[PDB]
Amino acid sequence: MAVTYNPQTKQFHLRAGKASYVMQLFRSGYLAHIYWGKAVRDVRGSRLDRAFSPNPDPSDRTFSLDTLPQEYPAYGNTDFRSPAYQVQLENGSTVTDLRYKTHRIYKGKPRLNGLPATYVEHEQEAETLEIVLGDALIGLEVTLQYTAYEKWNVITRAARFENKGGERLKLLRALSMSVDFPTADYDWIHLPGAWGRERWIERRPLVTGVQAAESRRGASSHQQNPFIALVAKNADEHQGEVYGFSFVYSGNFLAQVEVDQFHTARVSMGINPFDFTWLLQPGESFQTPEVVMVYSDQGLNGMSQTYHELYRTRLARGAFRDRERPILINNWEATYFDFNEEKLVNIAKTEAELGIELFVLDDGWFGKRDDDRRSLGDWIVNRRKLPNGLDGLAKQVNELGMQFGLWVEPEMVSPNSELYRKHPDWCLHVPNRPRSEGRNQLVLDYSREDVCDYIIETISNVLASAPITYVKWDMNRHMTEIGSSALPPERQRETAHRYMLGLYRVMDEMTSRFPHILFESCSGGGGRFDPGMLYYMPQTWTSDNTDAVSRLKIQYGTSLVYPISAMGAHVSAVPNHQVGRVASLKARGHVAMSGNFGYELDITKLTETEKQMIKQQVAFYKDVRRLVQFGTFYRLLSPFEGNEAAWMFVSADRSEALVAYFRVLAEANAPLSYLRLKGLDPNQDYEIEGLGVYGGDELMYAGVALPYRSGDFISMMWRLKAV
Amino acid sequence: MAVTYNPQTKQFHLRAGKASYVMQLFRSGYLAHIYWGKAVRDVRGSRLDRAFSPNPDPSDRTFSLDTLPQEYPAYGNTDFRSPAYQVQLENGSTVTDLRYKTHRIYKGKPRLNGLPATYVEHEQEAETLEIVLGDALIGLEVTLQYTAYEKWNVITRAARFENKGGERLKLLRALSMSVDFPTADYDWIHLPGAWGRERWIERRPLVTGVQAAESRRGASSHQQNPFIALVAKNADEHQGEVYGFSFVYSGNFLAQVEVDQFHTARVSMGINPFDFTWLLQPGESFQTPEVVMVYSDQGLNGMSQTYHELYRTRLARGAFRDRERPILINNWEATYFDFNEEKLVNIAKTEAELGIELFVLDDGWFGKRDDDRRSLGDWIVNRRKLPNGLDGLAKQVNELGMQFGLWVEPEMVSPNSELYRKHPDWCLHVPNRPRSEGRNQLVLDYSREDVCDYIIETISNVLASAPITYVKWDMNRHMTEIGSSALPPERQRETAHRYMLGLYRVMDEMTSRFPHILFESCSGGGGRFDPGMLYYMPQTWTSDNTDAVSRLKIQYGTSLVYPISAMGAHVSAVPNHQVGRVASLKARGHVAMSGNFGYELDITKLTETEKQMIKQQVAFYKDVRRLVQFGTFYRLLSPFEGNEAAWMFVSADRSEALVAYFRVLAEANAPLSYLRLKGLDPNQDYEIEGLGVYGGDELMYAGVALPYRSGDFISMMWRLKAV
Repeated sequence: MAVTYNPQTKQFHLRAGKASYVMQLFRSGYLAHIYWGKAVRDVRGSRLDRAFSPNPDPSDRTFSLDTLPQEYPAYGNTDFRSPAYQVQLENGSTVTDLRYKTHRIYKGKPRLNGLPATYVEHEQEAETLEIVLGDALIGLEVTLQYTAYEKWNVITRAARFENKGGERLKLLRALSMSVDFPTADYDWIHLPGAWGRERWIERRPLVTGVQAAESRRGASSHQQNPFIALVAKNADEHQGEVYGFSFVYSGNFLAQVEVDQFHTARVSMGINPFDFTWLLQPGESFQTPEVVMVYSDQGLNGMSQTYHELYRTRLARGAFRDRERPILINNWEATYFDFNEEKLVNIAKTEAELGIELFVLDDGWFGKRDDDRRSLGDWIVNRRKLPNGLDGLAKQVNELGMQFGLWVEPEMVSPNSELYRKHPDWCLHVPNRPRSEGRNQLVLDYSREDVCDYIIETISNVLASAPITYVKWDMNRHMTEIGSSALPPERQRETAHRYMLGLYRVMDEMTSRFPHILFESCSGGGGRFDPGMLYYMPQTWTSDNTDAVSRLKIQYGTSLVYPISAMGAHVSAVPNHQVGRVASLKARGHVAMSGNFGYELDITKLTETEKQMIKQQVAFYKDVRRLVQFGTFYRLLSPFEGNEAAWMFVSADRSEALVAYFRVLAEANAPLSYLRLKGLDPNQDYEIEGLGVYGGDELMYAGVALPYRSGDFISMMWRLKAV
Repeated sequence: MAVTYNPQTKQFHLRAGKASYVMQLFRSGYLAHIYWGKAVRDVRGSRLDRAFSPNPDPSDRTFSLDTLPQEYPAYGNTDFRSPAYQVQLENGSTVTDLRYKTHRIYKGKPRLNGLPATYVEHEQEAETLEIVLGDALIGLEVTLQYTAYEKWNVITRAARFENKGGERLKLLRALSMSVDFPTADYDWIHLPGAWGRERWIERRPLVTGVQAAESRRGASSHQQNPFIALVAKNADEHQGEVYGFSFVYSGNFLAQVEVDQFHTARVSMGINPFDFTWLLQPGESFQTPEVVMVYSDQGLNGMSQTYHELYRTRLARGAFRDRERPILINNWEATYFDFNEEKLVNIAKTEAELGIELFVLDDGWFGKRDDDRRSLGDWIVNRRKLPNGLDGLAKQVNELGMQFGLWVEPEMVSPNSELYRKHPDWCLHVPNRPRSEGRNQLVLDYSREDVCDYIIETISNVLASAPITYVKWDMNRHMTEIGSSALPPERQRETAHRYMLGLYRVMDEMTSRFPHILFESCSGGGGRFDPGMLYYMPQTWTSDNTDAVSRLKIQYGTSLVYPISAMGAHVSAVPNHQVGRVASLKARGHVAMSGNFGYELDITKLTETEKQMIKQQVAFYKDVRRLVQFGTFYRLLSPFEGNEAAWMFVSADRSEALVAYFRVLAEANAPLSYLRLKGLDPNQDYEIEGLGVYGGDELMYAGVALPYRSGDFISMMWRLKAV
């Protein structure tokens, strides 16, 4: 929180939790990066003169922008490294020369225009530094925005551009931050994946050159999550230096590390410059989304725990932010599309009898929507299928003791829909080109006000028509032929970002209009599982893959950044679907109860003993839900490192914990296995259900001797309680 | 084959296949190791003078035995490295000083007294060098025996000790060979395991110090197979230098690499010196078992293919050496012990109808043997259970079209047996100590002639009583309290080796007495799967673990040394037993049909569709059996390196092949996979059943695009035939 500027040293010192982030003004208004790491009281701000690194000041051959470590570097006036931003002028030049002009420090944390951002509830929680840079010749101002939190090791960064000149300025690249580390002796971690296998942890040594994760899909994507980290060579889950970079944005991104000839590592992150430009007319401004930067010297768990608390309590919003989330059941595979009102209610009684709390109605309740082909965009209740509308169904579900929820997919329109026939120009498209389809549908142009107003109107008409208290908001394709008939040629490349701004406006309006609704975002599973979406909808469908073994990796990687409260995990029926696997009902429960728990099956196909297990799972999860959704989460064993996965949840006072252990392909006649715990009070004794009493110190330093077992999938869960 | 001695250079050059092995006489009769690698026409035989490496000849300070690379080094007169042998004299000294005396070269390959050994069928196949060493002071002679094969890159080595003096000599250590490599820039491979998981491949860098695999179990063991290899850092299955060391012995062994201060690698192998001594009275001799040394520069497949051909055709013996082996079914789990004659015959008709060729009768046919507790040693047919004896049962099985086989366990005796009550001193034991049991049984003292004669008599009485044409010879525990009441104190530590010599004599007699019997050795699965046993029984039960996934590793590692003809692999019923796994009947067939194929289940529990699959598996294996059991085997993908396993068999003329592919835990929405083949004619075109026609070159250089699939266990097999 404690942000200072020392006029003698011209140094900015941002103290965030137990971390320091230090910058310093250098020569004629350059802004240098000095340090970011464990908190220091002070740090004083060599060899900037290097062969083939040229001199911006002919009178001063002591430095180059090619060697000075910076906060917001440009290319073209002596730095040859990857720039944080680039601007093209009317004369075609791309040379810009920002210098420090002034700064201000204030308590609290500002909102970002049109954008999600971490926030504070009290000014005392953080302090913000704004450093105003300017290129006087062209009238370009860039304000670097920094916030340091008191309680957490969190620095947040963004940049705001403003054209204070009399000419057009075209932003070709506008990243949210850039930081030059003094060495490149780190591994990097990022989170690549695909549909059905999101956010695998990938750790790699750095190369001398560039390495990056990005999305060009108009959505943050299944393929790369907008998160990267630099980690010390020897750092692991429990110890060591880790620097995380998390982009609070749900569209295209670039997350990059470039290592230069002097083995310094430039980390940068922001809206993907690929296929992007932004035109600033005189007087216009551009605000980047923010990047949330976390430091820990307590390994990956230390970093994750920071993100979890920050994101759960100061990014997610609304009535359910700090509330236990309902155990839900999705009633899709009960019917695919095949539905009408008579079934649904008895089904709801069966589900209610098992203790399930929320009944969700899936796709095909609307219009002529009856495969992945039709009526998207026409959001009126198909009053054949539900003649009594949503109201009659919902109210009965409520009188059964369950909440009622609904699926929507408002960003899509079917070529065969009334909306498309009335307004074909309302989809993203480019002149004279075929309109490529994903799952037989097109993308609505949310860069347009009329489109957004129409969606707000139409979805509100549905949501206010029944006592709905949960909505799953799905988006099931990525953008092609990106353009808008409502933008001029010179702004066409703003389409993807304006689309996201439009979606953000729409979601902000929808969640405000319906404060009693828990919204869960979805994009073919976890295709937009990012901090930007979390600001609008406090939980997310983690993956369409609900296979127990597959979920071990998906949940483990997702937890690197995202709080368990946001991480949807459901028990589904087997034969599994994406993969093909058979694991016990017990086992799938064990994996799913390690997330935000729910069900995704046909209850009409269950044996009494199965429903009986489900009744027990539900009762069990209710007992540990506060611990799972709000406790401190520790990863113990990594499925990316072998055949085991293990993790645990610990209460704030360390008096209670829940431990989960998994092993795949356990061999015959195998060595005994052990599990060392973390996060307990070493001087406290704990009762482990079914295993007796152990010292916290015994559990952490010697570990639990795991009951010997062998088989295709071992799954164990234990509750711990201080004696 | 071509073994020469050059009197000018005093160099021995052994040319084996496409390899050279070169030694040279040095100074006053020392024998130096010069080279072992790819064949050279000649190789000429520095810095032997080193600080703290002392001089055996005071008049010659140019060398030390601590630095000279040797063939059969001793400790005590200047070499401080691990010795190949050690002898204690009556005066308590352990210093011995062997020097070269003479040598002889002859065509062919000798038999080894009391021992198995690779052999030749014609003198032209190999040549043998015997180098006679002697310590005149004590009258110790050691003859180093070397054989070089013409056709294969194979050098075999053993040593023969003889006391030509007038005092007692006690051998404390008598390894079969030792070789000093000039560098230690290799990895080593060995084959550790356990019951139910034999012969996992373990590859490790060398340490400066000693690393070794050994057995102290009186049996070669499940825990370490008597095989180690040195491999070039970059060597793999298909290319690179590999040196294999395979011990033709079934008892205790040591296989060791010691790297010294000058980073030379001494590889040695032989009877484990631990708990071993051998007393040589004047005039007595001791022959070590042999070690079979293979070189390849074509990677691990090149080495394995050499061992496979050598061991299948010039180690294994008897009528079935070159014969396709019967598809058998073991009728244990049909009954555990619960049996009598009425069932067995109808069972045999069902099995015969499916095309199965050999009916095997398991444990509990004898005496009072009805759990793992009783009557071992009493080998008379329990004529309650089989009133018509083995003859009536066997003859009916034969008239049904199947051969008849039997299980025996002749090395064990039950405390509750008549043998034990008549001769309790006939077990291995030490005076006044408790007799530890393994599976409620004791080990018979095969170091004793009376014991061995009794076993030969008793087992022969059974085997000649019926038209038996297959015997499984099992041994289900390891030795404790090793001793013999028939040896004096000074020879007690010879018990383990004399036991093995006794077993060898017994097995040699039994297989000669019953030339129409295919004998398969077994020791709780592959607990004595070694070249020593192969010389007596041409196939082996690979592992008690018949789980398909588990067998991928077991079979892959076993194939590193042992021919597929010897590698028993059976389809069993699921729930699997050691592990707990469910894989398709198709899948288990695929893994088992990649070995010497058979069945191990209860046919009375099979569905018609299952028997129908079995009928098809049997027909399929009959079609590819010659290719599997006698074709050239290539490992393609390693289950020790990831989730895939793949291998193939190619006919001698390369016109036919069988390819098998496996993958465990195939993820949803996975990358496409490919398989590149080996061993085909690149200019030939091949039809792959179910995939069309491909060039041999296409198959090997571009590979097969595998049909995309996902699931817990993927299993595929294809027949290839030249168009």
